[PDB]
Amino acid sequence: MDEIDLRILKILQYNAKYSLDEIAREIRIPKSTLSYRIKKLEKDGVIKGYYAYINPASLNLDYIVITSVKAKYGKNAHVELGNKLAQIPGVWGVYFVLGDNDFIVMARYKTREEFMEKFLERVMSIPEVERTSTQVVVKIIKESPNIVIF
Amino acid sequence: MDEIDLRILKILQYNAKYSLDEIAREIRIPKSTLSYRIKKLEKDGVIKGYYAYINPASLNLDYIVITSVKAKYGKNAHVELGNKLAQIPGVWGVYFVLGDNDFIVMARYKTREEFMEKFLERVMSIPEVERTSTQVVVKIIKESPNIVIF
Amino acid sequence: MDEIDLRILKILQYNAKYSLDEIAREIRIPKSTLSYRIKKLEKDGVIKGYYAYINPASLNLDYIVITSVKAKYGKNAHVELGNKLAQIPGVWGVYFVLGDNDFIVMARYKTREEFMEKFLERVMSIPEVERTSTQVVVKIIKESPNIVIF
Amino acid sequence: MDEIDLRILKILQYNAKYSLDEIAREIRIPKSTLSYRIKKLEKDGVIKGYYAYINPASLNLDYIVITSVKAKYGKNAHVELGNKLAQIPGVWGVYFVLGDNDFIVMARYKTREEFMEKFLERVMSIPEVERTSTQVVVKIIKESPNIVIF
Amino acid sequence: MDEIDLRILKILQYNAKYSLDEIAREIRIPKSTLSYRIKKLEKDGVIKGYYAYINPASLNLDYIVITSVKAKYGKNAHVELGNKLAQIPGVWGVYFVLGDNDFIVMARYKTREEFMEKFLERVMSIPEVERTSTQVVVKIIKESPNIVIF
Amino acid sequence: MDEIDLRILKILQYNAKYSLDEIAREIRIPKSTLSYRIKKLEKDGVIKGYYAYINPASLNLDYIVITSVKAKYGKNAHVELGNKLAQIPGVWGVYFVLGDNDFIVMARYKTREEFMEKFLERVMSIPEVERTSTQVVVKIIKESPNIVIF
Amino acid sequence: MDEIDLRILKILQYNAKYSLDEIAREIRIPKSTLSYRIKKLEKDGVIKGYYAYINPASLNLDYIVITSVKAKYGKNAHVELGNKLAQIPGVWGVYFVLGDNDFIVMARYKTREEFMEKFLERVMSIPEVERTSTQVVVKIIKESPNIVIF
Amino acid sequence: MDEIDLRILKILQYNAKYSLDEIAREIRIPKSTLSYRIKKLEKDGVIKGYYAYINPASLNLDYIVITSVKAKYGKNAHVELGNKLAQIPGVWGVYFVLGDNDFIVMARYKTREEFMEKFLERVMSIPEVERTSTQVVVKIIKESPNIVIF
Ligand SMILES: NC(=O)CC[C@H](N)C(=O)O
Ligand SMILES: NC(=O)CC[C@H](N)C(=O)O
Ligand SMILES: NC(=O)CC[C@H](N)C(=O)O
Ligand SMILES: NC(=O)CC[C@H](N)C(=O)O
Ligand SMILES: NC(=O)CC[C@H](N)C(=O)O
Ligand SMILES: NC(=O)CC[C@H](N)C(=O)O
Ligand SMILES: NC(=O)CC[C@H](N)C(=O)O
Ligand SMILES: NC(=O)CC[C@H](N)C(=O)O
Ligand SMILES: NC(=O)CC[C@H](N)C(=O)O
Ligand SMILES: NC(=O)CC[C@H](N)C(=O)O
Ligand SMILES: NC(=O)CC[C@H](N)C(=O)O
Ligand SMILES: NC(=O)CC[C@H](N)C(=O)O
Ligand SMILES: NC(=O)CC[C@H](N)C(=O)O
Ligand SMILES: NC(=O)CC[C@H](N)C(=O)O
Ligand SMILES: NC(=O)CC[C@H](N)C(=O)O
Ligand SMILES: NC(=O)CC[C@H](N)C(=O)O
Ligand SMILES: [Mg+2]
Ligand SMILES: [Mg+2]
Ligand SMILES: [Mg+2]
Ligand SMILES: [Mg+2]
Repeated sequence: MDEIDLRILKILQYNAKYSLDEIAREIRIPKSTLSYRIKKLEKDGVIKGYYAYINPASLNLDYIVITSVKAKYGKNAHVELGNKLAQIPGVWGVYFVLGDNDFIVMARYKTREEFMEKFLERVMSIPEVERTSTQVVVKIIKESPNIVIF
Repeated sequence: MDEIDLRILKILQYNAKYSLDEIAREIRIPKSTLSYRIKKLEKDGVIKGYYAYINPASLNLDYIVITSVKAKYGKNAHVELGNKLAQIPGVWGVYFVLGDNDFIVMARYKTREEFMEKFLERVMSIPEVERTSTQVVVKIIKESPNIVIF
Repeated sequence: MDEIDLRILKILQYNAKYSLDEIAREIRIPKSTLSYRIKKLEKDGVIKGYYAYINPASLNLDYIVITSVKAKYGKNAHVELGNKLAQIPGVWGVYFVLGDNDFIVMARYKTREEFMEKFLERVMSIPEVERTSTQVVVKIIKESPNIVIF
Repeated sequence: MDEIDLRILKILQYNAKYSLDEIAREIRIPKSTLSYRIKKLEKDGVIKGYYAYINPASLNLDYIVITSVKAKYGKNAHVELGNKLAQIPGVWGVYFVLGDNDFIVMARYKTREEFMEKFLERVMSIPEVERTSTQVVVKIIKESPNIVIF
Repeated sequence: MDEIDLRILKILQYNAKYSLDEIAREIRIPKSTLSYRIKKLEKDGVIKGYYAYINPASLNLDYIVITSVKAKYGKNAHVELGNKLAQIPGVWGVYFVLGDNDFIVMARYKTREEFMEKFLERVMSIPEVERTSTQVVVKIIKESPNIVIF
Repeated sequence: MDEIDLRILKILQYNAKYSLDEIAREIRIPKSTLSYRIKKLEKDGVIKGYYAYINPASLNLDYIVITSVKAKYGKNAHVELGNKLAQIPGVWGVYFVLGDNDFIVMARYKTREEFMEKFLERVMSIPEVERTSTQVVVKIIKESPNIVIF
Repeated sequence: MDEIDLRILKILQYNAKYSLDEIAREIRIPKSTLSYRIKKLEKDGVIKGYYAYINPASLNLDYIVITSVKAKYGKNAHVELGNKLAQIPGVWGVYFVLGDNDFIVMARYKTREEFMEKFLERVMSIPEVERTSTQVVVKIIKESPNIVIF
Repeated sequence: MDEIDLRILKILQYNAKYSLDEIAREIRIPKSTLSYRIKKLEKDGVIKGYYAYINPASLNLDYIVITSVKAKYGKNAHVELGNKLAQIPGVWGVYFVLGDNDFIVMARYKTREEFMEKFLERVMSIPEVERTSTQVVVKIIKESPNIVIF
C-alpha cells in the first residue's frame, strides 16, 4: 500500500460510516478510485472487517480484569493453555509474554459472581495452569485498540 | 434495551456491513423497525460508532508491549500520569488497577527502536513515574475487544 | 429498610444494651414502633445476632497473625481448602482474594507455641496448600468489624 | 477470672441476648452469682460492650478490600500513618505487621466508586504512604471476630 | 536467678577466663559465694558450657552464606528438612521462620568449591526442598552471638 | 598452624574447660607443649577469647528476629547504616550481603514490646534505611556458631 | 607469568593481528623472546585461541535475550539442565548463580520467531525446567568479554 | 555478503589463526579470492577485529558477578547510568533490558575485596542508581560470545 491507503485507513479506523463522497472529497481523489482501493485493502486482508463499537457500560460490564497466568512447564502445555484461555466467555484478549508470567488475559464481566463462575473457577480447574494473579481494573483511562495508525 | 437489541448488537459487534435486509431477515423483524432500533441504540450511546478492523501486522506493528507503571504517591499524581500515558502515540490501552502496579499500558510499535524512542524514553522522563516493567508480547493468541456480547 | 432503620442500626452496632426508651427518645419515635422495627430487622436477617465484645488481651491472645495461603491449582481444591482453613481453632477470618495469594487468614493465639501447634503445623499438612506466608501483627491500630454503618 | 467466667464468655461471645435464667441454668449456678460475675467482667474490662451483628450484605457492602500499605521510613511516620488509616470511613481494621508491608487495612464499601473516592484516592494522597497494594475479596469464607474463646 | 547472677553472666559472656578473685572483687562478693552461684547456674543449665572463640578468618572460612530454603508442603516435611539441614558440615545456624521462606541457614566454607560440594549440591538433592536462595555475605559488620545480656 | 593445632581447636571450640591433662592425654602430646601451643594460638589471634555459652531461654529471650534491611543508595550510607545497626541493643549479628537486601540483622528480645521499642522503632528512624522486612524465628533448629572446625 | 606477559596479553586481548615487530618494539623486548613467551602462554593454556570479533548486527542478530531459569530441585537435575541449556543454538552464555534463579542464559537470534522456535519452545519442554523469565535486551551499552586485563 | 562469507566467518569466529591455504582448501576457493573477501568483510565492518581468547582463571578472575541495576526514573538518568556502568574496571557487559531491572551488568574480579572496592562501592555511590542486586556466578557452564554463527 501507499501513503494514500494510509490516509484512507486512518479515517476508517475512526469512522467506517463515512460516505465515499466525504472521504473522496477529503483525501482529494475520485470516488471510484477510493472504492477500488478500499475493496483492494479488504481483499489483501489489510481491512479484516467492520464492527460497531459498543459501550461496555451499556451492557453492565462493570467487572474488568487483567489476569496473569503461569503455566506448568513441559509438553505442549503452553499452546494448549493459550487456546483454552481464549475460549472462555468474556475473555477478549490473550497474550503470551516474556517476563514472570506466561499469559496476560483481558476479560470483562457484569459482576463479581459472573467473573467467579465464568472465569476464575474455570481457569483454576485448567490442568496446565500453575498459578493466576488477577488485577481488577478500577478505571479505564483509555481503550481504543481500533487506532492502529497514529 | 430488550432481548431484540441484544441480538442486533451481537451481530453488529462482529459485522457492521450487513444490509438491513440480511439482519432484518435473520432476527425476523421489519427492516424499518430494525433501522429505528439501531438509530435508537446510537442515540442512547450504546453504539458509539463503527470502525474498520485493521490488521496490525499489515502495518508492521511487530513490537507489542504490556507495560506496568508504578506512580510516585501523593498529590494528584495518579490522575495526571494516567492522562500523560494515554496521550503517547502507539498506546491504545491504559488501565488503573488494584495490585502491585498502578497502571497497565497496552502499546504497539513497528520496531524496538520506535518503541524506545516513542514510548520508553518518554515514560522514563515523566515525573510522576516511579518505575516501569515492560512485558514483550511474543504471541497474540486472541485480541477481539469488539466482542462485548458473548 | 428506611433512613430510620439506618439510625437504629448505627446505634445497635455500637451499643446493643441501650433501653428501648433511650433509643426511642434519641431517634424520636414511639417505643413500640422501635421494638417492631428491630424485631423486623432481625426477622429479615439484617441483624443476625448480638454479641459481647470481649477484649482479646484479657484472654492473653498475644500472638496475632495474618497468613496468606496459596492453593495448589486444579480440581475442587480452592473450595475445600477454604473450608479446612475456616475450621481451624483460633481462625476467625478466611478470605478468598484476587492477587498473588488465594486466601488471607486471620487468627489469634495466646503464644507462639499454641500458634505452631494449633495453626501452622496443621496448615502445612493440608494437601491443597501450596505455600503459606505469615505476617505477625505487632500492633492492632484498629479492629472494629462491628461498625458497618459509617 | 476462673473456668466459670470462661464458660460465661463462651456463651456471650455467641449470643448476648440469653436471659440470666437460661445461662444460669446451663452453667449450673445461681442467677445472682452470674449477674455479679458478668458485671464484674465488664468492670474489669473483659467485656468491653455488646453489639448487634449486622449483615454487611444487607447494607450492600459488596466491595471488600484488604490493602497492604508500605510507609516511607523515618521520623514518626509509622505512628502517624497508622492513625490516618484508622480514621478513613469504611476502614474497620488496621494492623502494623512484620513482613514486606507495614500495615494491613481491612475496609468495606458498597461499590468500586465509593471505594475509589472514600479510600483509594485518600490513601494515595497521604504523605507518609510509599505504596499500596489492594487485594479484592471475592469471597468471605469466614468472618467471626467475635469468637475469641475457641 | 537474681540481679547478682546477671552481673556474673554479663562478665562470663565476654570473658570466661577471669579468676574468681577478679570477678569476686569486681561484683563485691566473697569468692566462695561466687563459685557456688556459678556452679549453680551451670547445674540449672543457664550456663551450658564454655567455648574458645575462634577467628573464622584464621581457618580461611572466607565463603560465608545465608541461605533461605522453601520446603515442599505436606507430611512431616518441615521437621525432617530442618534436621537434614542442621547435619550439613559448615552449617552452624538453622532457623524456622515466618515469612516467604521456611528456613534460614547460616553456613561458612573456605571457598566457593567447598560450598558447592559440601552444601549446595547436598541441599539441592534433599527431597523436601522446594527451592533455595543463597545470599553471599561480603562483610561481617558484627557477629557476637555470645552477648545475650545487653 | 599445623594438624595438631587443629585438633586442639576442635576441642576448645566445644569445651574450653578441659584440663591441660585431659587434652594432652587425648591428643598424645606433653602438657607443656600443649600449653605453649595454646598460648601461641591466642597470641596470633586464632583464639580471640573464651566465653560462657548462655542459654537464651534462661534469659527469656523469646522474641528472635532476622531482619533484612535495604539502605538508601548513595554517599557513605552503607558503611554508616551497618554501624548504626551493630550498636542497637539485642542485635548480635549484622551482615552485608549480595542479593535484594543490603543487611541481614540477627537480634533477640524478651518480648514483642521490647523488640518494638528497642529495635523496630529505632531502625525505622535511621535516615539511611529505605525499608526493613523482619522474619520472626518460631524455632531454632540449630545455633552453634562456636563450631568453626567441622 | 610475569609483568611482561601481562603487557603482552593486554595487547593481544585487544588486537591479535599486530606484528611481532610492533609488539616487540612497544614492550621493548627482542622479537624472539616475545615469540617464545607467546607460544609459552598458549602451551600453558593462558591464551586458549584467537577469534575474529564479528559484529552481531551484521548477522541481523537483533533479538537479544537474558533468560533466568529456575530448575526443579532434586536428583542430578542442575547439572543436566545446565548442559541442555548450553547446547541450544544461539545460546553463548550459561551461568549457574546464587540468588532466586538457578541459571542465567545469554542468547541471540535474528527475530522473535527464531527465538520462539529455537529457544523458548525448546526450553519450556526441558523436563528439569521449573520456570523461565526472559528479559529482552533493548540496548547493548557494552559487550567486550575479550577484555580480561583492565 | 553471501553463503561463502558465512562459511568463512563460521571458521574465523572459532579460529582466526588458520592459514589462507587451510581455509581456501576447506571452502574450496582460490586463496586470493578468500583474502579479498576477508579484507572486504573487515572494510564493511563485519569483522571488527581479532582477539586472543584469554582464560579468565589464568588471571585469577574468580569472583564473577551478574548485577541487576534499577535506575532512579526521570531526566537523562538512564543514558548517563548506562555509561557510568560501562566505565567501571572489570565490567565487560552492560545491557539495558525490559523487565523489573534496568541494566544487567557482567563483571569479573580476582576476589571479593577487589569486587567490593572496584565495583560495589562505586556503583552504590552513583547518583542515578536506585538499587542493585548481585547474583554471584558459582559456575560458568558456557561463555562463548565469539560464536555468532551457529
Ligand atoms: N470524484 C468523485 O468523488 C466521484 C466521481 C469520479 N469521476 C469517480 O471516480 O467516480
Ligand atoms: N511467560 C513467561 O513469563 C515466560 C516468559 C519469559 N520471558 C521466559 O523466559 O519464558
Ligand atoms: N420487512 C422488511 O424487511 C422490510 C419491509 C417492512 N414492511 C418494513 O418495516 O420496512
Ligand atoms: N496500582 C496499584 O498497584 C495500586 C492498587 C492497589 N490495589 C492499591 O492498594 O492501591
Ligand atoms: N413513646 C414511647 O417511647 C413509648 C410509648 C409509645 N406510645 C409507644 O409506642 O410505646
Ligand atoms: N488467590 C489468588 O491470588 C488468585 C487471585 C488472582 N486475582 C487470580 O487471578 O486468581
Ligand atoms: N438460681 C437462679 O437461677 C436464681 C435464684 C438464685 N437463688 C439466685 O442466686 O438468684
Ligand atoms: N511493615 C513491614 O513490612 C515491616 C515489618 C518488618 N518485619 C520489619 O523489619 O520492619
Ligand atoms: N572474699 C573472697 O574473694 C575470698 C574469701 C571469702 N571469705 C570467700 O568467700 O572465699
Ligand atoms: N517458612 C515460611 O516462610 C512460612 C512462614 C509463614 N509465616 C507461614 O505462613 O508459614
Ligand atoms: N606429659 C604431660 O602431660 C605433662 C608432662 C610433660 N613432660 C610436659 O611436657 O609437661
Ligand atoms: N544488599 C543488597 O541486596 C545488594 C547486594 C547486591 N548483590 C548488589 O548488587 O549490591
Ligand atoms: N629485536 C627484535 O625485535 C628482533 C631481533 C632480536 N635480536 C630477536 O630477539 O629476534
Ligand atoms: N539458582 C538459584 O537461584 C539458587 C542459588 C541460591 N543462592 C541457592 O541457595 O541455591
Ligand atoms: N588456490 C589457492 O589457494 C591459491 C592460488 C590461487 N590461484 C589464488 O587465487 O591465489
Ligand atoms: N529496566 C527495566 O526493568 C525497565 C524495563 C521495562 N520493560 C520497562 O517498562 O521499562
Ligand atoms: Mg473494531
Ligand atoms: Mg459483634
Ligand atoms: Mg561461645
Ligand atoms: Mg574472542
